[PDB]
Amino acid sequence: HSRYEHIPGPPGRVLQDVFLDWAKKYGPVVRVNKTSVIVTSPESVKKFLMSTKYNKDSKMYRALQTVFGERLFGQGLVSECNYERWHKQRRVIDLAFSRSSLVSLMETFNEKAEQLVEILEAKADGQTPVSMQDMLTYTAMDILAKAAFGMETSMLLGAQKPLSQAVKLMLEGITASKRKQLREVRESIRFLRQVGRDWVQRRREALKRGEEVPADILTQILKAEEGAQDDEGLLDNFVTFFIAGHETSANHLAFTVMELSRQPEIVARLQAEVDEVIGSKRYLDFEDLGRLQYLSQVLKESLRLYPPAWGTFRLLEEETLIDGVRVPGNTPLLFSTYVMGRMDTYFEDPLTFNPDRFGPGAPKPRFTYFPFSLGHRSCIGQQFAQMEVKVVMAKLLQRLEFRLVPGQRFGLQEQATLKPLDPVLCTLRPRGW
Ligand code: HEM
Ligand SMILES: O=C(Nc1cc(-c2cnco2)cc(C(F)(F)F)c1)c1cccc(Cl)c1
Repeated sequence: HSRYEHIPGPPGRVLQDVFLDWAKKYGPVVRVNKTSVIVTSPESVKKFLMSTKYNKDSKMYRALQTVFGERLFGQGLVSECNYERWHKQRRVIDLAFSRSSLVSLMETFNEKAEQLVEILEAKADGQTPVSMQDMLTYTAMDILAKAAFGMETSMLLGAQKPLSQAVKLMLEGITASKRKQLREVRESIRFLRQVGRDWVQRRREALKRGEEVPADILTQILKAEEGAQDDEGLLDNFVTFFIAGHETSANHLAFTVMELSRQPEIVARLQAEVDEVIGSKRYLDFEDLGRLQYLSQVLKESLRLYPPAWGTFRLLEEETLIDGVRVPGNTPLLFSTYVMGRMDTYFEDPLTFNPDRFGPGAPKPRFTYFPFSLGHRSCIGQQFAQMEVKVVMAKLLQRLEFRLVPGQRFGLQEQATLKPLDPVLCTLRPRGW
């Protein structure tokens, strides 16, 4: 008998959907086959995520650390599982995500969002198909590169297609872990790290010549590595931020645009809100963001049904009773905001898209909703992400109407993160048509 055999479990669709079916059938503690245990009670979410006693399970993060023998995220901020090592770097990099730091990024967010809208407006003939997944990804990449690194990827101009291909193949590599695929994945990872080395060299050379370098994420990434023996830790975090800083944001934007294409009444309300708050202004100030209350709620509801980062793992070190189930020591505990978001025990009519769930008067979900995770290992980029997505969405809503091309699906794919299966192909018209 397996050490886990006694635990309840089985004897456009994703693995997370199978997990949801099993959680509904088998209850709050379910074995899935490494063997992990999916824990879906809010009591468990609170117990394990809100304590520094419980740390990430390194075995479950190996696929981010190294892919086919090529160091990827290595021991960067996401994939480092040793508390003390993580804590040291977290505290330093946190400085780049202060309120004042993020306020300064509004210029970048505005400029890239405006560039996107202008590109889209020229195609708004109600006929030309536009992949909103692609366009939102390019926007997210361009935002990240500029905001975090002071680098112009110019993906919105159709530049850096090799870099684009490298990201794609790398993401495929994470999932995979024959002949040509290994070659393409390995070279793509080395490419991304090389991008890092090139840019860090440029930064250091600029600093030496006494040129102006605005403090950014890269500043703190460098700071975290002060007096390191090599640059491998630095490049770990370069790649971590390069990828994490755009991928989930892009996914979230794509899901939101996809969902809203079948929510005309919600779209009408969103259009009205932007009209009242910002009017025809070309630029959103920081104070405008807080005023976009209904948009905030829509984006929260989007993350409930469509969290790009579906959850997290913690290592259970000692045998523990969890919701009446004996769980052996040395076991990965799997938490899923995707699963809990779709369980009727936690959310009434879970498949209904209802922004009012996040309304001012509504009881806030208690440990049943965590698209940015919870506790010490929550997303460092949460406020960064929320700001940039609000800027992008507000400008789209100001200027454009979108219709999803018939045949386009609302299904998901799972490729390290969750994202729309289809390209979110739309036709566009200017608002007032
Ligand atoms: C809507 C967009 C985003 C979502 C849904 C999201 C979600 C998450 C989640 C669920 C985690 C926990 C991951 C885990 O436990 O394995 C996480 C961690 C992280 N995210 Fe994000 N994220 C987003 C945007 C960003 C952005 C914009 C950045 C950087 C600019 C970023 C960088 C990170 C980093 C570095 C971590 C690791 C934090 C730590 O452990 O100290 N994310 N994010
Ligand atoms: O792949 C995992 N996490 C992941 C997170 C992010 C992220 C977080 N914040 C912003 O982007 C981005 C990525 C990607 F590289 F695909 F873009 C992957 C992973 C690996 C092992 C276990 C678990 Cl639970 C999750």
